[PDB]
Formats: sequence, structure tokens, C-alpha cells
Amino acid sequence: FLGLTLALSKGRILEETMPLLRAAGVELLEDPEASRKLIFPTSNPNVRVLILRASDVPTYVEHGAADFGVAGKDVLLEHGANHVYELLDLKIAQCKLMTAGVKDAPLPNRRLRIATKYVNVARAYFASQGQQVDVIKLYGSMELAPLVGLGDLIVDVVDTGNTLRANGLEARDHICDVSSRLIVNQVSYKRKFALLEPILDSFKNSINS
Amino acid sequence: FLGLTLALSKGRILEETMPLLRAAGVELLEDPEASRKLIFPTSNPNVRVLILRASDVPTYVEHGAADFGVAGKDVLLEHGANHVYELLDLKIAQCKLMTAGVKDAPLPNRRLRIATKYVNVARAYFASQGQQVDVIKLYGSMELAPLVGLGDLIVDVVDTGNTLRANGLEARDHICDVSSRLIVNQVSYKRKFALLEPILDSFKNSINS
Ligand SMILES: O=P(O)(O)OC[C@H]1O[C@H](OP(=O)(O)OP(=O)(O)O)[C@H](O)[C@@H]1O
Ligand SMILES: O=P(O)(O)OC[C@H]1O[C@H](OP(=O)(O)OP(=O)(O)O)[C@H](O)[C@@H]1O
Repeated sequence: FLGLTLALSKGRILEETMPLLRAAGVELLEDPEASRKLIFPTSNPNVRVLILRASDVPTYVEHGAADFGVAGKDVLLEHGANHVYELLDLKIAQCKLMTAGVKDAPLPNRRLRIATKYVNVARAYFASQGQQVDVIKLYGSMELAPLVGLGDLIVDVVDTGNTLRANGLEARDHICDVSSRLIVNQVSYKRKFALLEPILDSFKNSINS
Repeated sequence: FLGLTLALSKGRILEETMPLLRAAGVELLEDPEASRKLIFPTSNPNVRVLILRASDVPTYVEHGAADFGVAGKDVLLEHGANHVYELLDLKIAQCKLMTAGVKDAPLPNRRLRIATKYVNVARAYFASQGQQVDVIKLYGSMELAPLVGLGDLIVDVVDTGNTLRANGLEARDHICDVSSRLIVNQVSYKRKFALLEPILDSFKNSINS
């Protein structure tokens, strides 16, 4: 495939990216949410879309299996963004990385154990608080961990806070704001700039309003 | 909670475990597939169920956040089973760990790159073939990886083989057979044996027929 391959993920990233794509002249020809297919043509024959797990977007873009992609800052921080270029903050799929635990549970006076998917972000954040923590790696449902006593806190993304509230948890610390970012393969940026440029300019214009 | 906490995962593990549980006198009181809730009472007041991501079952059981659980051999091999006891092969959710690639694609004469979730299993398998491979860690949709040239092969579970066939891929090597296994926390095994024992005996009896 000679053109550009764009990496997206299902849910909020797909939904909130599509209007940027539309204004940039790119529209999907069916709903990826309703297909098991993974590669999708678009209204532009030079652009195709990969639908990936959010955690795999940086990986595909880094290796050049996608030329560019839309990834959450949370995923970028966790994966490491040293081998892609972060070109734009798209200001979509906004949320916060936070620490949380059982409401009014006292913290134990010992090395804390942090149940989380975000092991690198947990370690770096807690290091900034003077804290060398243990991490317990999980793949999902962080909110259960404090209810069964797995770790002392979690680190997870919080949007409305409804998940935390539904489970008797409250945010302890705000780590950072998260939004989806446009990332580009370091070589594709150089080799396919004439294809990327009008799309980047459109996105940038769109984000201003 | 004084009783036993059982870790399960959604889909085939939940579906195929429920009959064993029923024969052991444990029935869920609603369908976990239709709830966002994670802890579930059962017909037995001494048994509750956690619904977890399959990859987190060994973790919860290891730490004692669950006393026992049902995990796929694939997950156990990848996570490491050195800090739980594998008590039974339940013979449910049967599948195979396999290597696969694009159909009739020749392997490149260099260090292979293996796109997979199963990074430890990929490295150990290929080591047995005299091969020190690079791994590219992914979280899902392994079948896409060879279609976009991310890695040379994948390692993933194969059941019917329909996923591979739908994507123009074929299995190259059979790594091992996979089935769901009953695992127990090493301390719970010792402290809660009188609760576990009749349930284990029931499962063992059930698996014989
Ligand atoms: O603060 P809230 O508005 O309750 O949202 C927080 C949830 O969002 C994230 O999940 P993600 O968005 O990846 O998928 P989900 O919302 O479908 O769980 C995260 O894992 C929390 O479960
Ligand atoms: O050989 P097949 O019968 O096509 O099945 C193989 C699929 O099964 C596994 O997924 P899992 O069972 O975890 O969930 P899924 O089947 O819903 O993808 C694996 O990740 C493959 O995608």
C-alpha cells in the first residue's frame, strides 16, 4: 500500500476522530464497530484505517505498520513516545490519570502497592512524590482491585468519575490531563510528508474551532 | 469475606465453568455478561465470583485477592504459575497455542520478529527451536500484524482456525494444547481446605464424565 495507513482505536477515539477526518476529506465507508475486519478503506484512496487496541496504536506507528495514528496521552506515556513524533494535541477523548482508593481508607505506613495497567506512569508519578512503590500489573477493571484488597491504590483514567463513585472509591491524586494525540512514524514523516501535510493542516485548523 | 472468592473470566470460561459449579452446588444469581458489576454472590453464601480479564486471573489468585480461579494454560504459561497451585485440568475452553504467518510467505533469513501477546511463550518456544527471536508485544488482534508487516510471525491461540483462514494466514507450528485449569492460592489451599475440598472433588468427578 503506497498511501497512508492511519491507526485508530474503537469507542471514543474513533467517534471523536471521524469529524476531523471528514473535514480533512477522509470518511470511512462502513462502521468498524460493527465489523470483525481490521483494515478499512476510506473515501480517499490514499488513506486506510487500522482499528487497533488503544495500547497497540503507538506500537504500530513506531514500527511503521501505520504511518500515523491517534493515541491517548495515557497510552503514550505508558508505552514511551521516544520513537514516534507527537505532532498535535487533538483535544479529544479528554480524561485524567488519577490515583484512587477506597473512600476514606487510611494509607498503610509501608511501601505502597499500586494496582494498575499504567505501571511506568504509576512508578514515575509516585517517584515524584518521594515514593518508591511496588506495582501490580493488571490488564483491566482497576476499580475491583481496592474492593478485594489487591494493592492499596490504583492508577487509572477517570473521566466523569462515575466508575470510582459506583464502587465506593474516590480519586486521591490528579496525575495529569489526558487527551488523544496525533503521532507519526519518524520515517513516514520524512518520506510521506506531502500526503500527511494537508491532513495535518486540516486537523490543526479543526482543533482551533 | 470469610468464604471463598472464585476468579473467572467472561465468555467461554464463564460459560463452560458454570455447569461444574452447578454440579458443585454453586450457581450465580444473575448473568455477569449483562452487568458492569464485578463481584457476584452465588447460591452458596460461602462462595463469591470475581469476573476478571483472563490475563488477571492468575494475578488475583497469586496475591490472594481470589482464593481460587479458572485460568487458561496460555495465560498461566505467560504469567508464570510458580506462585499458585495448578490443581486440575478442567478440559474446558480447549484451544492451541500456535505460530502463524501469511499463507506461503517465506521466512526471512535473519532474526525473526514475533508479534504477540504471549512474549514469554514466544521466546521459550522459539528458544526450543534453536531460535533467539525478537518479540513485538501486542494486546490484541494478532491476525492483523502479518497483514501490515508488523513482525514475521505471530503467536496466538487458535481454536477453529477461522480467524487465521479469514485473514489469509495459516498456522506454521503447533506450540501446545491449551485448556482452562483450576488454580489455587498457596495460602488459601492451606487455610481454607475444608471449603475448597468438596468443590475440588465435585469438579474432579465432573471432569471424569
Ligand atoms: O470516569 P468514568 O467516566 O467512569 O470513566 C472511567 C473509565 O474509563 C476508562 O475505560 P475506557 O474509557 O477505556 O472504557 P470503558 O469506559 O468502556 O470502561 C477507565 O478504564 C475507566 O473504567
Ligand atoms: O481459531 P478461532 O476459533 O478463530 O479463534 C481464535 C481466536 O480466539 C482467541 O480470542 P478469544 O477467544 O480470547 O476471543 P474472540 O474469539 O472473541 O476473539 C484468539 O485471540 C483468536 O482471535
